[PDB]
Amino acid sequence: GVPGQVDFYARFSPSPLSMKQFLDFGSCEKTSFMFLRQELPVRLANIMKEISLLPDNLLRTPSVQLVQSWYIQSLQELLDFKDKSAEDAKAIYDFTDTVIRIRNRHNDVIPTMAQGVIEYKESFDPVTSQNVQYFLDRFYMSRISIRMLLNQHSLLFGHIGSINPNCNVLEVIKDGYENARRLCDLYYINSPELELEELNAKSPGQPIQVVYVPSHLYHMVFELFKNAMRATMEHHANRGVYPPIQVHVTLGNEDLTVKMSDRGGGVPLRKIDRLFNYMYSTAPRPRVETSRAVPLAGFGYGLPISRLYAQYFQGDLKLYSLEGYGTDAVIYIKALSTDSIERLPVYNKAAWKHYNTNADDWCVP
Amino acid sequence: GVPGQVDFYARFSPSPLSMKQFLDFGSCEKTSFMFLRQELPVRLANIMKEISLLPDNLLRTPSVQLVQSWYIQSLQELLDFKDKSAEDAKAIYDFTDTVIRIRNRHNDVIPTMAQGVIEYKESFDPVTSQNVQYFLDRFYMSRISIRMLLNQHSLLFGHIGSINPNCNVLEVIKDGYENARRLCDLYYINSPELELEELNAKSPGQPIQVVYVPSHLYHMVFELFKNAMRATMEHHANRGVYPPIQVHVTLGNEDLTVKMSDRGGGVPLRKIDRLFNYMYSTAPRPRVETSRAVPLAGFGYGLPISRLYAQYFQGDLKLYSLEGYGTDAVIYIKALSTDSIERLPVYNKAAWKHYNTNADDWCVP
Ligand SMILES: [K+]
Ligand SMILES: [K+]
Repeated sequence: GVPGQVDFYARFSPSPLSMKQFLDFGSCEKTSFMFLRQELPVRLANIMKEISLLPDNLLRTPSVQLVQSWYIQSLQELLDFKDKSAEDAKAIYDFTDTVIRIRNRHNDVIPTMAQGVIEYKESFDPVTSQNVQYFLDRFYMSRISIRMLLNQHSLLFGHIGSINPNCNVLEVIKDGYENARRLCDLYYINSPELELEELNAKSPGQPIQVVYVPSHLYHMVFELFKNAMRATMEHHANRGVYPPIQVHVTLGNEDLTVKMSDRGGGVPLRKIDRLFNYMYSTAPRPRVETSRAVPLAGFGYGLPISRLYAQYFQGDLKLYSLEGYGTDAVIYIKALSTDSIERLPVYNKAAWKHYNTNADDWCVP
Repeated sequence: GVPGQVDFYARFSPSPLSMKQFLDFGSCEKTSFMFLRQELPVRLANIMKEISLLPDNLLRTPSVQLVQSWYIQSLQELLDFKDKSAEDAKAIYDFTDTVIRIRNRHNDVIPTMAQGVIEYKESFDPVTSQNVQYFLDRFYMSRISIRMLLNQHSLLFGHIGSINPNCNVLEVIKDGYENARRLCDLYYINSPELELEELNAKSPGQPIQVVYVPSHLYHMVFELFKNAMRATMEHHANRGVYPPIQVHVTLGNEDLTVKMSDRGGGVPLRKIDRLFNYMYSTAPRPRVETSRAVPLAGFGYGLPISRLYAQYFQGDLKLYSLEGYGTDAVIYIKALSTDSIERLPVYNKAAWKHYNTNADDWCVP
């Protein structure tokens, strides 16, 4: 029934698009329909197979069950169009209406899945916890890709969709800074200043722009600023003098890089990857019923999701920290829209084996 | 015959020692004998199995054949002692003489193996080239461990051996700098200055010392200085004004970190790992018959081997670069001798499968 549909579409591989293709298209509703009536079921079905491989106590949570029920409903609604005619205009219109409805239904997928993990952790493992980390990177990257497709179609047929062909990088950074700073001031009653430096090596003294999704770049920098500010305010709390956060932006031949440096006291190498681990960073949401300021770290996986945003278009986000001193966080983005290609998970025997496999070739410490 | 001996000892796992154990021992010749007459054959045999799995055209090179013949001879010499009595003093003395002879025989193992790779590359693949990278990290880490054991026994029975319980970090750094600078001046007729900063967070204003092998730390910093200087001199060659190399040393609760920052123009993320790839960085040795200065990059795998030295005692060495601007290289060393444990490769079914195995669970870009 539903298993059959899921199995049919999960056999296919998702088809990644480049940023250039997203843009080239946006700057024909029927062409989009033709692509999406296959691609959306494919992307939904591939990730739904891995939802089914979760630890039973996680899968059974009401939050995960709800997310799964959304996916099942959206899959079914999309599959109503497989036999319809590209040339029948109502079919087109209802596809567009169905894209909008799904987009709304799935609006809160990220925090709902995160609440699922809280419910799991709250009520109940180190073995299957590797399975949880593997799944959530893939589930959230999948969701980022699905949301991209839904946003493009909805914006175009309901700036090129959500893509800005001339994204002003330093402007987005300063927006990130100001909104993070506001939260810092609310929690710590003080905040570090920003020192911002740029180098357009590609062509010196010219504005730094790239083809990008500004909200993706904003999410990354806003989350890193929160992380930098927290460490700085907690580290220097005794002194009452707070070193600024230093941001250096470089546009190279191939890489746009954003380095964010703080003097927040750092983290030893053994622990620093914890910032990207879902289970370690799984914390209950603050209660609504308080006027007490919201902390700069906690619920909602800002950092692991920031890194997924960077990697989604073949970029990356790396942290390195000097324990006792401070931390540098580096966002790497492809300078060229032709190098910016969707990074998409696929369900197959290799994915399955990852849930179902585990002496090493190095000695144990 | 020889296969039998190798197979017997390769069944065992090497036994990693902590820096504390190396030191605790050094600060009884018979105890060392008891340990080493088993451990050295074990370490030799485990790596000899992987030499046999090399691509045939690499294994067949005269350099690899020579290295392999050294290992076979040393294994045989060590195995002459298995039945001898810990209490018979000649047995002890000849073991010590045999340790010294092997140490000398194996003095040039690193460049001889590297010449093997030149011969292979010179005379003849992308598939087996992953096998080459896997092998050489393991072979060279193995060799680092074998040399450590031989040095300790030879120094003690022929500073605690080669270990300095109070290694003066900034002193070693400045030695590294001055020797790199000398080579820079010879090649580029100019060199960047050093700006050195330290923070003993653990106890402020006190000298930074750790229990360490100073020659290991020297190798790492000297190689990184060469790398930083090359990039700086090539990048700013038109300007004729050379930004200094900035070194920040931090001692934290757990990590000693050495950050080395240059303004050498950086490398895009796609390419930066090439600096650790044996096949990419395999270049013919300069000829002896010239007075022309030796380049700061080239033969002998300074960088991948520096990283092995860091990882050998549970540290690490990482590079991150901002393309168009410059690069930070970070050495991480365990501050505590009890956390400093040998990282040793072991031959078993998992190692073998690595030579003999290769759809992905992510989409192809
Ligand atoms: K599939
Ligand atoms: K073994």
